[PDB]
Amino acid sequence: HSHGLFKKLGIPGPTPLPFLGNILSYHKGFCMFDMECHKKYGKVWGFYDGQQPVLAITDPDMIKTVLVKECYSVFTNRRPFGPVGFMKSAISIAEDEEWKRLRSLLSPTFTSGKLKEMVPIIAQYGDVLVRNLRREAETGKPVTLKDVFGAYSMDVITSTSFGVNIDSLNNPQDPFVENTKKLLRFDFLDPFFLSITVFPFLIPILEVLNICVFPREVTNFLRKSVKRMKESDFLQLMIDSQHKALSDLELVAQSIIFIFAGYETTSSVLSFIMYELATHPDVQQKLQEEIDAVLPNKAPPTYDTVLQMEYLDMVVNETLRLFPIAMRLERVCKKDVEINGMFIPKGVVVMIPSYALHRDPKYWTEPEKFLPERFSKKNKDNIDPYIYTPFGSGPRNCIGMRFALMNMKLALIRVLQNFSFKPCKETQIPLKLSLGGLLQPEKPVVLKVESR
Amino acid sequence: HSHGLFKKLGIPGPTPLPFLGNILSYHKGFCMFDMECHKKYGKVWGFYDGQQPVLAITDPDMIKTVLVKECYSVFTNRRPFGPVGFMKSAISIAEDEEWKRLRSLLSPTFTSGKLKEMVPIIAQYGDVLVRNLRREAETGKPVTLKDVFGAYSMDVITSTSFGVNIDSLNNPQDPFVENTKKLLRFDFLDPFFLSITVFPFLIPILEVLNICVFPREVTNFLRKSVKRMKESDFLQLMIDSQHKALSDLELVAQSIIFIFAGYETTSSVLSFIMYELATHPDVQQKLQEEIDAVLPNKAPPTYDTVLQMEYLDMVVNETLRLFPIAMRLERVCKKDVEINGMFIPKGVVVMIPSYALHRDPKYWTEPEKFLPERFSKKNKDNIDPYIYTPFGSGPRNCIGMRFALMNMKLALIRVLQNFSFKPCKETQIPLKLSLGGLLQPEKPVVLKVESR
Ligand code: HEM
Ligand code: HEM
Ligand SMILES: CN(C)C(=N)NC(=N)N
Ligand SMILES: CN(C)C(=N)NC(=N)N
Repeated sequence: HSHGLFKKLGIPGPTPLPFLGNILSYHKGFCMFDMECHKKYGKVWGFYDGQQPVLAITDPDMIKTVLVKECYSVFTNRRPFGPVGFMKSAISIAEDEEWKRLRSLLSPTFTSGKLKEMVPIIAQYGDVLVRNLRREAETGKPVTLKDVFGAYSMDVITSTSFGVNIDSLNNPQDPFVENTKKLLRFDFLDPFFLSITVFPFLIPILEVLNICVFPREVTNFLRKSVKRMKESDFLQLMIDSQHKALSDLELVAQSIIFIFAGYETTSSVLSFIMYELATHPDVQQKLQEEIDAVLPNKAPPTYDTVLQMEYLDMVVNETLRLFPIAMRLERVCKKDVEINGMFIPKGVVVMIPSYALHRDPKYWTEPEKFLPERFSKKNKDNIDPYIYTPFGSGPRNCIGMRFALMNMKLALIRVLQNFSFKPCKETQIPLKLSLGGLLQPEKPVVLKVESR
Repeated sequence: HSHGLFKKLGIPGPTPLPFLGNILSYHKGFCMFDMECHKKYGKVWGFYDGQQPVLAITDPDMIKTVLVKECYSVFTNRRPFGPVGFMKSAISIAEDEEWKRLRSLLSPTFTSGKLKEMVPIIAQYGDVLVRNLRREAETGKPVTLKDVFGAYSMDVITSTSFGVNIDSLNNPQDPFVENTKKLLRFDFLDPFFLSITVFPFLIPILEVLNICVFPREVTNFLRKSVKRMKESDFLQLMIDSQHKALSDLELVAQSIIFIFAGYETTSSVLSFIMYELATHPDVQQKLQEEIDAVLPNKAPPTYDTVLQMEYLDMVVNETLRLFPIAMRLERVCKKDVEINGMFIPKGVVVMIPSYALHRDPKYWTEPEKFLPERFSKKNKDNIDPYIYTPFGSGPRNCIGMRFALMNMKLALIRVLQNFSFKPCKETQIPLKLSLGGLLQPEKPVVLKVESR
C-alpha cells in the first residue's frame, strides 16, 4: 500500500522513505518509537512498515471497538509474519473461520477447572526449582535469572503439555529439552524479519523452498514424538475432542504453539518480577510476609491459596504494566469500515501500542515507578482494561492468561518462601531495555540469592 | 557489497542508507548528484547504488589507466543493467572475450572508408529533412526539434542499416517506422530501473519469465525482417564477414543495438545544437557563413567538405561538452588491483563523471557558457581527452563516433544552408535539464524556422 494513504485520510505520522517506509525509525525499538509517536501526534497516527500502512490508535473506546466489538466481522486476524508452513494451522496464526473453529475447540482446555487439575503438576516443579536454586545460591555465586526460570518454564511446559517429567537444568542431554529450548520468541527487528517486512513478496518464495520460521528439526521432533505419545496434560485434553473436528495435524500445531507462546514469555516475566523485588526489598519483604500469613512455615501453595494473595497479584500485575512483553496488539482490517467516526480502509494494520499506553501520563501517576499499590482493590477501579492490556482484549486475547498467571504465581511463592533476592555489582541499575524487537533486558539480569 | 567498503578503504562519500544506499540522492539526477560530490569530496569518492559500490574517479591519469591501459585485463565490461535476453550478444552488452571478438568483427564496418561510401545515402535524407522543414516552417508555426530530427535520425538509420528507404515523417503508417520509434534510450532513474537497482536479485527472475528491457514485439519484428532481407548499408557489411565468426543471432543483435545507440542520441544532440544556434544568432551566422564559403550557393555537402569546416566542428564539439548525453562512463572491476597507487577491490564499479568533468572549473573557463572558440585549433591543445569524453575513451569507446559526427554534420549543413532558427515565447531561456536519468531537456525544445 502506497505512502499517500495517511495524507489522503488526513492522519498525522512520520514521513515515510521510499521502499523502507519508516523502518529506520526502529533503531530505537518498537517501544520507544511508539512513545515518541504518541507524544508528538496525539491520539491516532500512521506509519509504514515498508509498504504496509499501520494505524496506531489510542482511544479506549476505539480500542474496545477494534478488540471487542468488530473482532468477528472486521478485525479478526493478526498480520501475516513469514513462512509458517503447516503452523498456518496453529491457533495463533490461523485465520477467520478456521481460527474461530480452533478457538472454540481449545477454549474448554483452558478452563479454571482444568487449570485446577494441573496445579498439583506445576506445584511439583516449584520443589524442583527450589532444589536447583538451593545448591547454586548456597555456593554464594550470583544466579542468572533467565536460565533458572527458563529451566522452570520448560519443566512446567513439558509436563503440562506432554506428561513428560524432566529436570531441565539437570538433563540438558535429554532430546526433549534440546528441541524445546530452540522454541524462542521471534525478534521482528532482526535481519531475517526486517527483510521480509520490506520484501513481503518473498514470503511465497520462501514457503515454496520449504523454509520456515519454526525451525524444521524442532518441529519434526515434536510431531514424530506426539506421533508416539498418541499411540499409548494438554495433549490428552486435545486427544479427547477426537464446525468441530480437531484433526491430527491441527493438534500438533497447537501443542507446538503452546510451547512457543508460553516458554520464553513466562520465564521472561518472572525475571522482570524478581528484578523488581530485588531492587525494592520492601515490596519483597511485604510479599514474603503475605505468603507466610497464608502458607505458614513453608506450606505448599494451592489453587485457592494462590488466588487469595492480593499483594502477589498486585506485584505480578504491576510488573506487567512496566514489561508488557507483547509490546503491541495488532489486527488486520478485513474491509472498509467506520469505527467511532474513523474511516479505516481495507488492508491497513490497526495497532494498539500496549507498552506506550502502559506508560501514558494521562492514565498513570509516576509511570516509570514500580508501584504495586496501583492494583490494590481499593484503588484500581480507575484502571481502564483497554489501556492495561498485557494479555490483549476480547475474543482473541491470550488463551493461556489464567494458566500463565497461576504458573508464575506458583514459581514465586515457592521461591520467596525459601529465599531472598538481592542487587549486585553486575546488576544494572536502573534496568535498560534492549534495542531490538523483543521486550527483554539488554544484559540478562543477575541477582544474589540467599536461604531464609 | 556491504556499506563498510569505502570507510575501510578510507574513501569519502555520502553515508548510505540501508537497502537503498544513496539512491534517494538521485532526486536531482545523475548530473547534479555527480557535481555535488566532486565539489565536496574532491578527486575520488564512493557511493552505493543499493548494495552496489561505485567509485567515482576524476584524475585524468587514473581515467586513462582505467579506460585505456587496464581495459583488457581488469576494466573490460559495463555494469549489468537488466534482463536482456538474446541482446546479451549485442556488442555493447557482451562481456570479456565474447566482447573482444565482436569488437574485432565490427571494427572494419566503421572505417572512414565505409563511412565515405554511406555519405551519398545519408546526404539524401538532408534533402528530405529540408523538404519537411520547408513546408512546416513556411506555415509560420514553431517547430518541435525532437520530431524533426528524430524523423531524420531514423531516416538515416533505416537506410544505412537495412537499405530500407523511407520518409519517416510522411510514413508513420510504415511497419518499419512504428517499431524503431520504440527503440528509445532507457531512463535508469525510472521506477523499473530503480527497482532492479535495488533488487538486482530480480534480474534472473525476470530473465526466466522472458521479460526484457528491449521490448519483445520490436525485437521480434526486426529479427523476422532481417530474416527476409538476408534471403535476397550495415546489414550487408556484416553479412560479408560470413576467434572470428559472426553468427546469425549475433548479427541481428548488432543491427538492433546500432539502432538503439544511434537513434535518440543523434537526434538528441542535434536538438541541443540548434537550441544553442538559435539562442546565439552570432554563432549561427558565423557558421552559415563558413558553410557558404565551402559550399557556395547551397552546394551539396560531401565527406571532404564536411571535414573542412573548423567552425562546424567547434560548434558540434562545444555543444557536446555541455550535453554529453552519456553523462557517465563506467567499468566493472574484474579483480583486485592497484591503479596509480589506488586499491580497487574486485566487483566495484569504476565511474567517470563525464558531465561533471565537462563543467569542472579546474579545466574550463566560464564552464556554463556556450563558447565554440574553446575548440579552435590555435587554442585546444590544453583540452585533456580524459576530461572531454562525449564518446568515452579507449578500446571500448563509441564505435559509431565518426559516423555520428558525419551524420549530424550533414544534417546541420543542409538545414542551415536553407534556414535560420529563432527563439520564441515557449522557448525556455535559459534551458533547464530534466530531473530523470537521461540528459534531455525538461520541455522539448521549440524554435521558429525561416527560409533564407
Ligand atoms: C506472562 C506470560 C504471557 C503473556 C504476557 C502473554 C501475552 C499474550 C498476548 C498479549 C497475546 C495477544 C493477545 C491479542 O492479540 O489481543 C497472547 C496470545 C496468545 N497467548 Fe499468551 N501470554 C503469556 C503466556 C501464555 C501461555 C502460557 C500460553 C499457553 C498456551 C499462551 C498462549 C497464547 C495463545 C495461544 C495466544 C493466541 C490466541 C489467539 O490467537 O486466539 N500464552 N498472549
Ligand atoms: C552523438 C551521438 C552519440 C554519442 C554522444 C555517443 C556516445 C557514446 C558513448 C559515451 C559510449 C560509451 C563509450 C564508453 O563506454 O567509453 C558509446 C558507446 C557506443 N556507441 Fe555511441 N554515441 C553516439 C552515436 C552512436 C551511433 C550512431 C552508433 C552507431 C552504431 C553508436 C554505437 C555505439 C556502440 C556500439 C557503443 C558500445 C561500444 C562497445 O561496447 O564496445 N553510437 N557511445
Ligand atoms: C502468543 N503468540 C504466539 C502471539 N500471537 N504473539 C504475541 N503477540 N504475544
Ligand atoms: C551506446 N550504448 C548502447 C551504451 N553503452 N550506452 C551509453 N553509455 N551511451
